[PDB]
Amino acid sequence: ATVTDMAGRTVTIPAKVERILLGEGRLFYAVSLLEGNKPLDRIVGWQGDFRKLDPQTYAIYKAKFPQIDQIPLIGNTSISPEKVLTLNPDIAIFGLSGSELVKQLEKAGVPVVFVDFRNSPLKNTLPSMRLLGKALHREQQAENYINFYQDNVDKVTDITNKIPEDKKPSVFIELRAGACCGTAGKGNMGDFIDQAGGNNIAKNLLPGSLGTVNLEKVLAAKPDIYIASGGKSPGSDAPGVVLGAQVTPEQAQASLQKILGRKGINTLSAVNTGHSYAIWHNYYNSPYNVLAIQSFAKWFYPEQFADLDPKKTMDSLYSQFLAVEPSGTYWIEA
Ligand SMILES: [Cl-]
Ligand code: NA
Repeated sequence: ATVTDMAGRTVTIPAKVERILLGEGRLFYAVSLLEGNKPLDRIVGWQGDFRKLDPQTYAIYKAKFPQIDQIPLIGNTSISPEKVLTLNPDIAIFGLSGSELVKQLEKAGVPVVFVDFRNSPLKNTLPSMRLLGKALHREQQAENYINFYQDNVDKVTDITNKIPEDKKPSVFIELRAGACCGTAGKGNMGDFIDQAGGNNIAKNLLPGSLGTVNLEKVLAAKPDIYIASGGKSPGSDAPGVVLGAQVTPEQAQASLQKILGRKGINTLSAVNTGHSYAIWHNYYNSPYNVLAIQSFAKWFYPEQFADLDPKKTMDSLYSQFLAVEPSGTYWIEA
């Protein structure tokens, strides 16, 4: 009847939950692990980020669940309402930031539950999933995913927790690489570099999980490994790495060569020797991020993780927890 969410708030959990509001649409990723073969049946409204900013994954779901388009889009605009109480929701899910709708929902006695996959994903990913298991009456499903997640993160931290600091390769990840050089320090994808045995150039070169750092000159740190994140669609014309549910290995590869073609970056040692990589950006706010930890690791220590196939982890994730087929490309090499 009560949970403590990742904001420390105490929240009563109604006995019946069938109408879920998503205050950030891409919280569908977390919900989708709990919902089995009926991923949309309980979403009565979401903020539009998932439909508009991950159109590739959305389209995969549309092809199988056409009713996805009628799920109302919460916003002020394109958006379909912004007075959610008329959806009579049982519960609402938000991510921690790093607001007004939340206070209004409290007044009406709607339980608002805060999760977090973005600020401190190492600390918060599994507590957020167990929290959602409790608040949405999917405890066994949450625990199932937690064991799958823990077992697949163990496959990595079993090896990289015993690696000396001098052997750790230096790593710079460029977030949203196309706008230079925004990154993550103590947190967000920094956690994934930490878990995967790497040394993040910006690990304390900024006091926070997300931020932007000085341009590519500070990449005279000669990182052993280069990593760019993006989730643009093919033919987008808008600059950025091209990854997602509808991207081919070749289409991903052509976008990475071009991002590695920019000035300065094409002088880095990791670029001209084949140590450059691209990762799906939505791993930065999603409990699927285990796939990015495993991808980082296999890149950082190839010989030591040569038995570890992240595509096989992903196939097993979809097989066990999701209603759609794995498609597209979410990481790529150079
Ligand atoms: Cl974003
Ligand atoms: Na999905």
